[PDB]
Amino acid sequence: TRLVRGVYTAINTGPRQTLRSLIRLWAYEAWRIFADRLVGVKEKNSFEQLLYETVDKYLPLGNISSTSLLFSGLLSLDFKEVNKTDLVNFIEERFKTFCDEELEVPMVIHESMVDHILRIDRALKQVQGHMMLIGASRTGKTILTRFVAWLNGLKIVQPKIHRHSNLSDFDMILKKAISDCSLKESRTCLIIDESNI
Amino acid sequence: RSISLVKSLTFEKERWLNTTKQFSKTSQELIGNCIISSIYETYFGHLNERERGDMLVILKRLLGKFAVKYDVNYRFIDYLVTLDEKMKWLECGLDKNDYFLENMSIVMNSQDAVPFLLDPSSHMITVISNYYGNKTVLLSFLEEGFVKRLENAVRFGSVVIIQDGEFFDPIISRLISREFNHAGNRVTVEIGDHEVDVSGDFKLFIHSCDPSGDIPIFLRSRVRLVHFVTNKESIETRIFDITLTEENAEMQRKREDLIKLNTEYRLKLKNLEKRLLEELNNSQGNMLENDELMVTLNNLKKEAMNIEKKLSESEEFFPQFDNLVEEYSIIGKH
Amino acid sequence: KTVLLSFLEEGFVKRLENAVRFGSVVIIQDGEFFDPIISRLISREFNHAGNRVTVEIGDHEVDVSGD
Amino acid sequence: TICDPTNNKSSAMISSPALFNRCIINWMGDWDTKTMSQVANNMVDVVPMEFTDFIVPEVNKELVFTEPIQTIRDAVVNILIHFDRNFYQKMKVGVNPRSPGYFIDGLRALVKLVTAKYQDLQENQRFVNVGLEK
Amino acid sequence: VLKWIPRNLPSCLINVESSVTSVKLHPNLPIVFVATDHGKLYAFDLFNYTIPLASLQSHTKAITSMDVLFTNYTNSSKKNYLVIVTASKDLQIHVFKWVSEECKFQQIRSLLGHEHIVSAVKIWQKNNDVHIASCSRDQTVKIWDFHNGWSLKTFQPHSQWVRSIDVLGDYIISGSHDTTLRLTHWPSGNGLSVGTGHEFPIEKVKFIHFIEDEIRFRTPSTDRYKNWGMQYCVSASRDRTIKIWEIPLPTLAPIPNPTDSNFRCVLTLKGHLSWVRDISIRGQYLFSCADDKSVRCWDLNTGQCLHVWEKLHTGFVNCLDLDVDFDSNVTPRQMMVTGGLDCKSNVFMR
Amino acid sequence: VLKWIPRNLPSCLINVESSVTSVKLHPNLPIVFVATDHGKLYAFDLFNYTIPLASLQSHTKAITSMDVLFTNYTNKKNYLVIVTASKDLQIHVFKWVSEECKFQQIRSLLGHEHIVSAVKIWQKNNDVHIASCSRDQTVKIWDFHNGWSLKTFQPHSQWVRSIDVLGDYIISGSHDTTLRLTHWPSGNGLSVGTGHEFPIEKVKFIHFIEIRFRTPSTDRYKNWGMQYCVSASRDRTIKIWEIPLPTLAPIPSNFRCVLTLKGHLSWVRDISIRGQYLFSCADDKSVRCWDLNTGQCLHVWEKLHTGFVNCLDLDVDFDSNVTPRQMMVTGGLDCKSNVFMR
Ligand SMILES: Nc1ncnc2c1ncn2[C@@H]1O[C@H](COP(=O)(O)OP(=O)(O)O)[C@@H](O)[C@H]1O
Repeated sequence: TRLVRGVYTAINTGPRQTLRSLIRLWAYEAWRIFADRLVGVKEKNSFEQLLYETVDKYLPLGNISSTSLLFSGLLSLDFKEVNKTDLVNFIEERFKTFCDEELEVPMVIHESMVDHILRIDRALKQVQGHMMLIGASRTGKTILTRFVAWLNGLKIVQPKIHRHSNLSDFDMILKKAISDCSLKESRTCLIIDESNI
Repeated sequence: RSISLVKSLTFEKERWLNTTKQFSKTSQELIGNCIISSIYETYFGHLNERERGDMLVILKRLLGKFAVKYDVNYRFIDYLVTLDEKMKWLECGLDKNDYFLENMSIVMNSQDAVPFLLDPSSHMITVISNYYGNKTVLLSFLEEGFVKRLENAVRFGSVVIIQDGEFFDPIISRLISREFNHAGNRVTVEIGDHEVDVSGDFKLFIHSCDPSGDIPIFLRSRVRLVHFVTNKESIETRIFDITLTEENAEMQRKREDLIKLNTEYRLKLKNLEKRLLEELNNSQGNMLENDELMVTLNNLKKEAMNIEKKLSESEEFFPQFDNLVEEYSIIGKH
Repeated sequence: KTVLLSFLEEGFVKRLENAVRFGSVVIIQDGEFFDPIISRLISREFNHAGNRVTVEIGDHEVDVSGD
Repeated sequence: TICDPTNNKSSAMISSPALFNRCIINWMGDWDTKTMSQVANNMVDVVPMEFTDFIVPEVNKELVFTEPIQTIRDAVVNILIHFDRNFYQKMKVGVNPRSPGYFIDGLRALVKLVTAKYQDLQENQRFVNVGLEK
Repeated sequence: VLKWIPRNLPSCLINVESSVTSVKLHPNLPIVFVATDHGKLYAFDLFNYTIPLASLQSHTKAITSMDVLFTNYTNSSKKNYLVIVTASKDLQIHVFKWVSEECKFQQIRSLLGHEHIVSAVKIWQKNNDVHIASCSRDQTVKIWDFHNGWSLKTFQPHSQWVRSIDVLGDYIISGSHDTTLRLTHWPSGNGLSVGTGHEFPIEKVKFIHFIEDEIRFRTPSTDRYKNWGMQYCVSASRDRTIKIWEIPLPTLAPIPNPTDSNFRCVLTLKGHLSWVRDISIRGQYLFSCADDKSVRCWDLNTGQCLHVWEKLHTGFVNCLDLDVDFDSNVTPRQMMVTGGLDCKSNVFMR
Repeated sequence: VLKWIPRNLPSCLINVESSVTSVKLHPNLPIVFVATDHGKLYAFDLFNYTIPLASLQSHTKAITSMDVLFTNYTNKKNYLVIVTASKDLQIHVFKWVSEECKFQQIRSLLGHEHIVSAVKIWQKNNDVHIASCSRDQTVKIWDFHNGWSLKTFQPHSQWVRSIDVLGDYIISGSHDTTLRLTHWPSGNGLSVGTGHEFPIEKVKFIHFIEIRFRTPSTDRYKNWGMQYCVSASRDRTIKIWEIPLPTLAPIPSNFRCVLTLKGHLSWVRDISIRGQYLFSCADDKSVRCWDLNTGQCLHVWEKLHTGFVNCLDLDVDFDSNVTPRQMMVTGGLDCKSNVFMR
């Protein structure tokens, strides 16, 4: 049911479709729904092989690897595939502006960040979209989330959870965020770190 | 005048010629030495001696496989640590052990990351306080009033040491990550519940005296953890120092004085050689044309002869201390 | 840096205050219509407030630049 | 944001159906060899490393995480990646996520140190030349 | 003359050493002034542009905005001169004379007083009075006297910091990092009205000046608005949108109108693929540019694209300049200048 | 535009620490690069020229020559490459970063056994090459991207003092009085010539442009791409040569002197051609301009330097990617660079 809705959204806000582009979009959404939870490399390879086999079985196309499908609404008006180089350049320029305006972080841009930023944008364009990021420390989770929220104009809320605090303060913070989301129409990205539990 | 000066400077000529001939090897081994030093600073903070040896073996094997030359006689201390640093650190109270010296240089060269010092004996608190002398603030994560005093230290630029680091409070997270707002001509940090100006001279240290404590992931992955723990040679050195001061204090005093004076002589002679080369470099003409330069170089050579003579004469007594030291290796071992 | 005011125009007090604060050379025209509101300047009765010199004019205290 | 998925609190946060059935689970994992290679290629691009002779080392394809080694920079990147992998393997950190913090810090330190020491090398050689000429 | 549209290609390409932050045409001579991101200001001849006429390192950080005014003192027995005003991230504004007989930037003075980077600076002249207004990231708008060189007025129109101001007569209209425009009467410093409707921070705002001719949005609709002097304004934002707003009319210092305190968006323009970075109205045409390597020529009568310069720059387009068709002292020349991220500017002539 | 001669006085005087050994003009910006005899390289802005924009200690001995090329990649951002050769047997290749006013070292090329006397850099498609020659009598070709040698050959018995590059050909001027044309990608010698009395200081191709010596006189030379070259030596004489046509590697045939220019009192140190005019300088403390069509001296700059003039820089007029700006630069022994603008 997520896959269905994904495809719908991509077709509804996208350009004129061809059968090739439509199928490539379907594969992209398959990656987002099913494969993002896979841990090891072998599982991702198996999923890619499964995509090829399924397409050949039912939909008899180019390369549909995880990094070959970069659908984005950042570089254009519709939701369509984009060139890797253009997206990298655009992200770098916007990231320099983000550093100047919000917070200086001298981080290097690479392809994995582009895949992850695209999927985070996808998730944060959904109705009631929520995501839980699992990975090693200092891999760019929090800062990348902040950058995406800045691109989409969301207010970033990071609860100030610290020693000598308890559920009263956490309840107050959640109440404030809720009240601002409702009464002030404040679009909010609330970041909860595991260290704050 | 000219012949006498060039005859005197023939020694420096020979040394300079040897140095420039060794330039090729020196340039060949630079990248390997830099790789070794960077890795040594980054990874070896929380390792013991055996682990460091093993990791250096592994790294040298990798250097061999990928055709990167390096100094086969590489030493971390000799490559990175100079005489001034050694003398000042020992004067501040540092132990004479190689392990402690290495840990001291690594933690002092942590320019970007907040250093996290593990010292069960709290010796490094004393060493750091002596190093900075004054304007040193001792806070704790385990006391009240922490936030305000840290705010003031940030605002005015004092050197802060926070004790009991295992009780790290995330309320100071933005200092550990150094996520500052570069607000035009100022640099500020958001801490507690508001924005505080960073003076720019502020420096932070975290200290714990509880080994095998609990450092949360956030702090652990963003600090340069360095262990300051005792070993065989530190124990043996302290045992011998106690034995010598109890048995024979006069040799203790003579030994310390001889060591200190010889080290100062070496530093003076090094700086004098440096001055000689700099003065000869900036001649603004021929040496004969510049009589003041000729006089200067003659005077520098005289000073060098005096210093080297003093060091050579003072060194003649040390084997007595060597035998006296060998007398008590039994107590050392046991 | 020369300001032409008049006792016979509006906005006199504010412009004179600014001229005092920044140190311009002021000429006030139509002197026969002298307004005593600037009396403390004519008598030069200033408060030497520590490291500053101030004058009370109009309804408040204004720093005298000294130039 | 979760760092250690094996911790008790993080395991509860992951397995709890209230969060599981609503959130999109995005497995960041950790950096693979290609990301480390790209980051290193960016970092050491500004270091004056090509000032010596370099012979292309004969290694197997499985030992190369970059394009085929041609320059000193390729060898340095491969050396650093191999050392980080061996450090985690020999330190035996279990199956914990391989934090790239050490790799990043080492890269920055190497850049700074190489710059400083190359400057010292060149200045010393120039002064020696001038002295001998005089 | 006002019917002119630039050709599809630049008349000349002008190269600079780094990113162009702003451009301005010399109002009378064929000279273009270009300010870059390293604090440098340049003057180029438009017929021999291969060598700069002059350059000056005035600031130390990036120049954020430049405005120019050619004076016109009324029989004050003074020589009139081009005043070039620049503002930077150094929390300073510098005011220069253009010495055409030497072709140099002669510094007249400097204005201090901000606590953060200045995001816009404007200069305008009354009967025998020259004023310099600026807004900055400290959230304040400050007006200085040109001749005296010290602050005349200060006011704080927004809770977030102010990004763009325009001045018409005795009013200032300011867009901010917030999504709301505000119209204020600058002599008394009393806010009059606000315009909501944007989703992202405002990049530009400008008055729409009446033309003595008919044009859809450049003529008053009532006698009250005609006598007031303003009917519409235009703003552009980071939401890929340019909005034409109908200004509310206060009771005529002006009194805020209790029931007409809001702007009314009368027309919305879409078609850019990124942040809109500049806007300019000439005749019936609205010229604008975006962070999509493109410039657009819009027909103001219908709110549509008439022409598009695609891939005009290899990077983001940062600044446009056309002449003033609503001032008897400015000739509406067939000139356009565009400058952008790729260390280039394009000048379109004839 | 090309029909432009500098005025009698420089627009700008730039002082440096010691003798200037080479100067190159930034191909697109008003920046001049100065390489001195102590191994240092300076970047000056012509409008802010007192304190250098950048000061680099690149080598440990004197710089002997340098060359500049602004890349034209067909896909990858373009930038300016600076190649500096010194008496240290090293050729250092730098990237100029106008955004930080710094010299970012790209790499170094090693392999010559003695002082490198000249370098040349050119581009084909997306391939960039660096040629050089040294006192070891060897001429070597490196691939820019790879960072190691591509080809090696020896055109002379005496060591090569200067070289030039056009298409896939090189004329090398020897420390002997002779000059030799060789085919670059094979090493096959094609033509030889003499006529000078003393070692050759400069030699360079004459490129065809829309003039007496800058158009092909036959369709054979039009197909070949070149017909004439120019050289000068320590015999105080400048010689313009016709290039013989090989057996169209090409198979060999002597250079023919077609016009001799005289007038200098001392060694000729630089040759530079802009449109219809040949600019040169000598070790007589003067710069001079001859007409290329008639072979007469048109203008003389006496006493431009209190020492000898070592190098000139004028823009290329035979490249669609180079703007022929009306700006010429001179530099010499006396620690001075004279820049003539408009
Ligand atoms: N792609 C990257 N390039 C360089 N540094 C990175 C990158 N990703 C993460 N880092 C390092 O990690 C930190 C930023 O990641 P962060 O969002 O703080 O991770 P988390 O907060 O999830 O631990 C910085 O110290 C940064 O140097």
